[PDB]
Amino acid sequence: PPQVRPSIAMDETTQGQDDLTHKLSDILKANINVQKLEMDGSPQHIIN
Amino acid sequence: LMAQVFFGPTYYQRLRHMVDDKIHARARGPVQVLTRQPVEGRSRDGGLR
DNA sequence: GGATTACACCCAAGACACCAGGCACGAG
RNA sequence: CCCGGUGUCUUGGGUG
DNA sequence: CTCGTGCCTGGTGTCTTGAATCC
Repeated sequence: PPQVRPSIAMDETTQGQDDLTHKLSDILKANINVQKLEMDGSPQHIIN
Repeated sequence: LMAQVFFGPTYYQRLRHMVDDKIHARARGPVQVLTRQPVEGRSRDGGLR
């Protein structure tokens, strides 16, 4: 939940995200590309 | 005084450490967002470790 | 290959580059 | 018309 | 009136090779 990775405001309104929030975005993006890649254009090396 | 006292001028220097720059007390106060525990530091009304 | 170098407090000074797109300005 | 709070990560020098 | 050219902004993003001794 957000309790573990709270947002912080560097200067005024501006807010950056916790390292886990950015890293979960990367896992989530990478998860979507496996969806599309498994179905088509997967001649072993691409999947690898 | 029954004893005599060594007495005379000496050069003394005033150092930066003054008590009103160090004194600190906390009852209740601000907490960290992440741990919900008292913050660190005199300048933030913090609590002792 | 990893494992560590006692505990506590305060001060000051820094935080993301590169390329494609639109919009505004100047000239013919 | 009550309640009402603001920062995270490092570097350098000290104090004991 | 219409085309050439510079500035602001957002989505995107990675690599020319260059301290010591206990279990």
